[PDB]
Amino acid sequence: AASGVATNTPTANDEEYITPVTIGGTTLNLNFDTGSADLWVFSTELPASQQSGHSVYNPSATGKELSGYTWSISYGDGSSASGNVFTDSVTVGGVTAHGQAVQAAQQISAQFQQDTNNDGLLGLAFSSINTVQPQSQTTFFDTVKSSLAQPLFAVALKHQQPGVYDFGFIDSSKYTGSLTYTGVDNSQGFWSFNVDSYTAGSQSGDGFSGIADTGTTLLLLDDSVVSQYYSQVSGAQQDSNAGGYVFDCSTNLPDFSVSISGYTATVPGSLINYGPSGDGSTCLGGIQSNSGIGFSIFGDIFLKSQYVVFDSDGPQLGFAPQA
Amino acid sequence: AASGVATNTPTANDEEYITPVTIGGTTLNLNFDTGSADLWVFSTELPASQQSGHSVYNPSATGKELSGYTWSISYGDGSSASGNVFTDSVTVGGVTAHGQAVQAAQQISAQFQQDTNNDGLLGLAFSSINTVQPQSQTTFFDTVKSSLAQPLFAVALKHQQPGVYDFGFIDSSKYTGSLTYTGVDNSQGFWSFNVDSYTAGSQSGDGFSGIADTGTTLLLLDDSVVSQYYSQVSGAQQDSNAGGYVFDCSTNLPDFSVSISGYTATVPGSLINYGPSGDGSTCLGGIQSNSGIGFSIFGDIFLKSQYVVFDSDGPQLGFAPQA
Ligand SMILES: COC(=O)[C@H](Cc1ccccc1)OP(=O)([O-])[C@@H]1Cc2ccc3cccc(c3c2)CC(=O)N[C@@H](C(C)C)C(=O)N1
Ligand SMILES: COC(=O)[C@H](Cc1ccccc1)OP(=O)([O-])[C@@H]1Cc2ccc3cccc(c3c2)CC(=O)N[C@@H](C(C)C)C(=O)N1
Ligand SMILES: *[C@H]1O[C@H](CO)[C@@H](O)[C@H](O)[C@@H]1O
Ligand SMILES: *[C@H]1O[C@H](CO)[C@@H](O)[C@H](O)[C@@H]1O
Ligand SMILES: *[C@H]1O[C@H](CO)[C@@H](O)[C@H](O)[C@@H]1O
Ligand SMILES: *[C@H]1O[C@H](CO)[C@@H](O)[C@H](O)[C@@H]1O
Repeated sequence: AASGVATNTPTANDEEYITPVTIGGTTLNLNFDTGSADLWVFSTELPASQQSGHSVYNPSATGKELSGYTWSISYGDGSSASGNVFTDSVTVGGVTAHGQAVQAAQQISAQFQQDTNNDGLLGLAFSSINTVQPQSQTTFFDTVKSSLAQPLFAVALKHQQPGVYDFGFIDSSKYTGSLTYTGVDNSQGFWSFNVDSYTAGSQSGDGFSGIADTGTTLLLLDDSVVSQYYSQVSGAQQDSNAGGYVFDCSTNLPDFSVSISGYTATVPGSLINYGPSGDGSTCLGGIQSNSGIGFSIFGDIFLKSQYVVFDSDGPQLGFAPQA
Repeated sequence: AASGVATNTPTANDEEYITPVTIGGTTLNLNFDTGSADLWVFSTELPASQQSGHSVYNPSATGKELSGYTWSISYGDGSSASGNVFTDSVTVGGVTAHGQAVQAAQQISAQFQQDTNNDGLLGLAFSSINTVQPQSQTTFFDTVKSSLAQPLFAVALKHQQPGVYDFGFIDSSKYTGSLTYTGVDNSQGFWSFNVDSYTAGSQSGDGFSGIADTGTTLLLLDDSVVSQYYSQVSGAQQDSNAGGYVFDCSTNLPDFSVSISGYTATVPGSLINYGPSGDGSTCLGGIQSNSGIGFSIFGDIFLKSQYVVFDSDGPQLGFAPQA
């Protein structure tokens, strides 16, 4: 049976985490995203000017084209990308998926062009939400899942240090104590789970649902919860240039936690100071608005505090404090 | 319980069929498409120049916005469209879906801009393939299905005459004899069914699968089957300007049939003469290539010969010769 450890590395301020992936023999630095079921890459089909500053997939040499197939993704921030599809060999952490669908980019919007830190995204959400037309494809994980020793992956994202994606086994040295599991609702293709309550500093409130999403930088919560959190942060104010609420970098931030199946997942206030806001001399808050969507996005700020097991058996998520 | 009859009308040469749909009180002429799960419309969010020659949805007056939601579709011909989403009242054949998701167009490609015959598409495929992000929406049919007298719809497309979409009941006067049912595989979100064999004129061959797709003008089959068909048509030759194989308009075309669960669905040769090719003095063939996709597209050319029941119970498709 297979397993492997793929090492991830955060970019500045942990805006994203990149992990190398060898496709048809070329290694690309991809953003692993548990909130997406697409594996899309910068490719030789983009205009040459858009290829600059990236490693790019060249399908002509090794890929098998799925003639007539397309893909396209659109985000609420206004970003988008689209293209065609080839199958190829895709290796992550020493685990190879043969015949894996690779969505080659033909078009990408400004946000993607501007980020030279990654060459695309590798999706780890459920395959039911893969965007390939006319017949959807399986994610890297779903492709290799039955070959793994256990049909799961796990992740340790860290603050300014390398982390791991463990495929096919659990590394118990990556957390303190025992894992606590909770059921996953995959009906929207996400690793969605329920929280029974939250505590934002001095205030506690009702539970809600959310999704474990490595592809989102911050922890996105309902506006009401965000307001209660920042009401406790002296001088906090919104700055749309920065991304939301910002505050003096020396501020002592409250912790934020959620109760999941009896386990308290605590994000220490230190991890809620994302870093320099990039708009003068303030720091950006790790907690921000989910913009009214009615469910929470447990992005990197939250994940940095935990080791999280994504188990297809259930399916279910396991959590414990990161060690 | 509800039911209703929506009348469809073919454009020139039956290139598509349009059916009126009232959205937030504005009536738009939509292309009903059993091969899509999206209900997308030209809207006031398009550039004004792109709105010309169309009726357009104005969400400001009646729609409820799903903030942060997007949609985007990409086709193998290179067409595409994308936008945002609102829920609104959508009435088809006197049957109203309250709170139906309406995908307002913000961007549309040339093929859509150029066709002033429709104001968008109303999808009737399974909701599992709806493209709305971050949470997919239900089609008009899935929205109203449990309110209907029976959870099915049926369609009679005709050559140069008005036809119907029957919602919630079967009109037995629309076909000869009794319906024959066959099981549907909805795993790719399509009304996919199996054929046991086909007969292209003087040649018969092995079975295959395909999808009942009102949104495709022609009958698309494997290249091998297309070649065998046209090998029997004197003077047939491909013309990429026209869309594929063309031939003298007076040619006597062979029939084409498929065996489905013991019922023979025959498309008479008369219906295989699509019409003027629009490239000099030849006519376009109703049968063309599926471009290597490995499954057949039972588009309008085929559907014009049958009455077809799309029954969610099973699910299953019923067929009989159109009356
Ligand atoms: C449809 O599912 C998504 O798009 C999934 C899950 C989701 C669902 C709803 C709300 C938010 C997230 O997002 P994702 O694939 O992880 C998606 C990945 C992604 C795509 C383009 C981006 C462009 C600029 C910046 C970021 C991007 C991230 C950083 C960022 O965290 N952006 C968030 C937004 C929400 C601040 C984001 O769009 N993240
Ligand atoms: C993902 O599902 C589709 O796109 C579904 C089903 C499908 C699947 C695979 C092959 C063909 C069809 O197609 P549809 O929604 O019915 C889709 C609807 C559609 C969309 C844009 C179009 C632009 C120009 C011309 C047509 C269009 C039809 C006429 C035409 O028949 N076009 C075919 C091609 C195939 C000749 C077509 O793209 N049709
Ligand atoms: C992950 O687990 C597999 C199977 O148990 C090992 O073979 C592999 O080397 C790694 O430790
Ligand atoms: C990626 O790199 C890390 C850190 O060197 C290793 O621990 C991991 O196994 C993988 O090689
Ligand atoms: C369709 O069927 C319904 C329910 O049987 C009728 O009420 C309707 O008027 C139409 O004939
Ligand atoms: C659409 O129009 C047809 C033809 O007039 C009717 O038969 C149908 O019931 C609907 O009104």
